[PDB]
Amino acid sequence: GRVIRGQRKGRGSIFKSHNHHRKGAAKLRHLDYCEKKGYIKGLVKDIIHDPGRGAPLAKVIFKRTEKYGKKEELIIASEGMFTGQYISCGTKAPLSVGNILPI
Amino acid sequence: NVKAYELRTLKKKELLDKLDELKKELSGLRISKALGNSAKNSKIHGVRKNVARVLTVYNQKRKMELRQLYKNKKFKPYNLRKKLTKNKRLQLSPKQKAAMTLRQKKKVQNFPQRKYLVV
Amino acid sequence: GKAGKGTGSFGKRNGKTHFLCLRCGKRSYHLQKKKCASCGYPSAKKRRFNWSVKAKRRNTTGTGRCRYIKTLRRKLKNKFTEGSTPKPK
Amino acid sequence: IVKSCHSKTLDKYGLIKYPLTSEKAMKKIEEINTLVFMCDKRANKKNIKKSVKNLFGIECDKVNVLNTLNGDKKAYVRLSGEHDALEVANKIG
Amino acid sequence: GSIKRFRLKQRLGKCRRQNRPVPHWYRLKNTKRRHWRRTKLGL
RNA sequence: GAUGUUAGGAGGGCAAAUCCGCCGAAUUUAAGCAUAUAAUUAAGCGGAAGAAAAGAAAAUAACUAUGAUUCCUUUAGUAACGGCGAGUGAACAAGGACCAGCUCAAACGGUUAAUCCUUCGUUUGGUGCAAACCUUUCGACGGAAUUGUCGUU
RNA sequence: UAAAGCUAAAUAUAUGUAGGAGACCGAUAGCAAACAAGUACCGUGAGGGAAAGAUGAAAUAGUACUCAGGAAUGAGCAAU
RNA sequence: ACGGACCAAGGAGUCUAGCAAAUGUGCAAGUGUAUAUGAUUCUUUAAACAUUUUACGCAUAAUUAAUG
RNA sequence: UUGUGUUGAAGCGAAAUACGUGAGUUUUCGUGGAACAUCUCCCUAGUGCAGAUCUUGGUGGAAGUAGCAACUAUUCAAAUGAGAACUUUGAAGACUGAAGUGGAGAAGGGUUUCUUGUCAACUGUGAUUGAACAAGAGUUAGCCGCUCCUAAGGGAUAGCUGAAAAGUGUUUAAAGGGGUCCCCGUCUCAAAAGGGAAACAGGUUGAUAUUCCUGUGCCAAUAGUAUUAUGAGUUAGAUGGUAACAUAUAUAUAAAUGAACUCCUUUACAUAGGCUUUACACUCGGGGUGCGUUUUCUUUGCACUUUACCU
RNA sequence: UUUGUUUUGUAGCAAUAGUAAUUCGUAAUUAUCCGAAGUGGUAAGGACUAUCCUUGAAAAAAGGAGGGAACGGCUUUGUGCUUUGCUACUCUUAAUACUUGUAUG
RNA sequence: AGCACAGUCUUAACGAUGGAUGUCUUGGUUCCUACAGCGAUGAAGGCCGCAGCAAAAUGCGAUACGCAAUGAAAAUUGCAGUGACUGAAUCAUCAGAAUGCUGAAUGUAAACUACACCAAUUCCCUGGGAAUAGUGGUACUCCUACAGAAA
Repeated sequence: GRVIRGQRKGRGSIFKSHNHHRKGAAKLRHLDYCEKKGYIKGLVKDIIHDPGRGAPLAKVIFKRTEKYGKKEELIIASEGMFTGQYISCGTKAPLSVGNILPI
Repeated sequence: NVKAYELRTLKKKELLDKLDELKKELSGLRISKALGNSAKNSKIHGVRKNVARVLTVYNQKRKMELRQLYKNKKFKPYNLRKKLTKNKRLQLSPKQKAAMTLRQKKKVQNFPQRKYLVV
Repeated sequence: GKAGKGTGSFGKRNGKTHFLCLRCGKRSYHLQKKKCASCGYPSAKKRRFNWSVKAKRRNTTGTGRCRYIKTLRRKLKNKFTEGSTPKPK
Repeated sequence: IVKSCHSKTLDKYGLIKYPLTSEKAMKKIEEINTLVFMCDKRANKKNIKKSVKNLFGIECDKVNVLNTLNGDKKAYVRLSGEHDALEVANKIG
Repeated sequence: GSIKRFRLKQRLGKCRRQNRPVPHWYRLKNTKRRHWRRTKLGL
């Protein structure tokens, strides 16, 4: 016999993900002292569509604390969160929709 | 036409300007050839050979004086130093190849192979 | 159909895959993968194979000028010290 | 490595081969005050301009260049209107 | 095509130059000849 | 260890008939075929010389004993291996070619690394028309080396 | 007397180069190639790959001249 | 039934190893001088010639798994 | 061993009151023009052809046969020429019918282009033609493109595997730049239709034109010092409008201080539908100019009546 | 220095070019190049509406902004800083001259 | 000036086509003998050039069918031309000089004659006088030495 389609899938030639227009990997903020002992609030500036997935992504701007400047994060948006909203991430963040808390 | 031995005694000026005027007349001959004229085309060979001779003498003089400049100094440029085969260059010197320790040297001086006869 | 298996498809034969291969000078340089089918030019080695005596012998040493080794030939029967010249007349 | 032989880069005698005398070049000489030269392919605009300057006492408004199929370069040299192309062409042949 | 590389154009020129007959003064004492439509350069 | 367009050097690629390592088939034969054979072959990868590789016994023998390696004649299609089928298959002695032996480690030397290299100079003479080459030992400098060079056996 | 190392000769050479030979082949043979041969040519490519020698002692004897033809040619009382 | 339109040239039981039989030849219980050596041989000659009084093969004895 | 050859060898064609049973042998004539036998005996082999859909080469009958059938279609006269159905010119009849055998390009080709000759072969008939043959010539760019950027992706570095060959490409990398210690940071290739500094018109050659000429522009670059001149601002940075915002018109709107560090915008983006504006296209009427029809009619039918980039 | 009325100019390019004509030795002269509209074919732009479990590149390069680091000139004390006496001064374009390797493409 | 029927087949003589046979052989083949590495001092291989008229092959490298030197030594010639009355014409040898762009190719690249950085560079006279945008260097790994940084 010959190599079957399922076996050909793992070679990754034409079965690689079509990702030309993807907006970026959806990851929340990297763990930081601010999240360990407090809250850091990021402003959601836009809710965009990632062509691969069905869930909308949220672009959240945080103000860097180590240096002057802003950092942009691509989170997976929860229902009801809206542009211009401030979301709090950290241990002391209030329990509200869109906030990132330790479970 | 010019021979090498006559201009072997010239200085580098009188060699270079002679080369320059030879090249100028060769260029004139080539221009005439490019035009409809072809009467003097046979002189191109002679002028080219004279240019070659002048260049040969000049380059040999320059190489000789460069070798004189780098006389000894044990660190001549690569083109100035010997152009043997690469393997020959990398070979151990005869002195290094024949080098022997004190022990075997004294052994061979004390007991050399010697000539003899048989009755 | 019209650009069928034979003449019709042959009509679409433009766009070469091989070109001149600056190392060999032979039109065997694959343009897409940037590699010569004859000598493997990007590779340092020459891409010879023992199963092709013909291919070996049509581009071995001696099929070209041998600009330098033919010059160094005959030096063994002369053994002139480098820099030496014949005695002048 | 040190070199002692005199430089074998292309100088004026070898950058410019000879003037062209085809019908097109000949008519250009008086029509538009330009000369036509055959040159080695490694010459460039500056090379030809400086070489014609140092070969004949003329300067050029502009030099145009093409590479012929015969392995040489053709230069259309527009001499400045200060002097005349016909007189220099007559001077050199 | 009209668009060419320098090396390709020089090769075309050399191929054209090598397509000329043997001079008569030499014949007074060629087989490697091609036509553009019959045998393609392939180079 | 890093880093250096610091000074001086080396490797790379071609070429292979002979040569040295690796990797590695199947056709074939067995009147089928699977072990076996083809074959420690072909193909593939790498590495040297005018030869290479092997080589001065942790060797044979069992004799009245031989004495590094290689090759030739022979041992010998033998001992042996093998669906003990097809097939495969050495070694010692014997006669010859050639013939060559050696040094590290370890030991010993501390009233003294006794060694080595780099660079800069000096002359002892010689063959060359020249270019260039062979000999020369007084050093000085800077290093390496006792985490061990050299001498002795 | 293992677990370190060096070593010439006798040995081999379908390679390259240079000599010398033969109960060999004699242009469909002998190398593929006696020659402008790994050439011409074919294939996108890896690769495939020919055919083709001889006037005469001398062209420093390669056909002068005439006639007929547009010419190629032909013929001759003409010619090597 | 298959091959053959025609002509020319080319075109197929050979070479080596090993065994035996047959026959010719030499010597004969011996036969073969292997490799190698020497020799005023060295165009031929890469062949011819030669071998200071247990090299080896085969034969000269067979039989047995075998000590024998 | 012992012979033949320029007073003609081998070979070849035809033969012979020839010999043999036969394979063959031997002779004659002609051709040929330089080697050839040995049968005295023996040694040696790539040693004997009718076949193998045998190999290579040459040549037949088929046979002056099949055939020279798409693309509506040619005709008259003249020129050239040795020669004209298929070369050129004029006239006529027609075709292609802007989805064109019309103009521009790409891929591919590579001199087929142009001029002048020219016909051995080719141009499946002819051929004086030709993309054939021969000799010359021809391709001009700051503005058209490549070159630069990045994409799908490719190669390479560091490592890590692997005998290597090779496989992957940040998986323990101390890996160039900026300001003046710190910040950022793999390299390189990949688009002649993506992104992108800047040109138009008229003319010109046998063959080149946004490339040449003429004229008019545009873009980029332009180092240091010192002079002038232009403008602003200043007793270290201007001013108007409530505001949306506007203002430097010097040859030329050049200057409206501004570091590190930042944050944005442009580049920069799908499809469908209609509505609308402009330019180009087409068309109608008037005026002018030229031409055409005119037996009859016709204030008529046709052509020209143009205006680039830049400011 | 404001608002109403006329002439000129194809707004400059520009008529000098082009085109179609009439003549003249065979290169020059002359005349025209202006009065209004309709159709919607093509192209581009605009402002929109709608569709997607499809949302339809990147970088080179360029620009804007936030911020407010640095600060006149001539002379002078001491060790770039406090100081004394006087003020016309800083940028921006263009040209020129000299240095800079030959300072447009 | 007259006569043969035509076709088909057979034979002979002479021709045409074809290239066998014979004879030649600056070639091959096999054996023997001898020597044997080339390369960052840039190889083999590939391109591109070079002659007065010059396509190929052969030779050569911007000094380009050849320079210099050494030995022989008068031719070389298709034309043109060049040669002494022997560094000159031509052979042979080949040691000096020169040896384009590439290629392991090695500054970065490559269907680019594209793009860097560092020294400006080269030549002439015996410190001046010129000319040049031209010339060198810059790969990766490793060894010896050195350098200043680090714990």
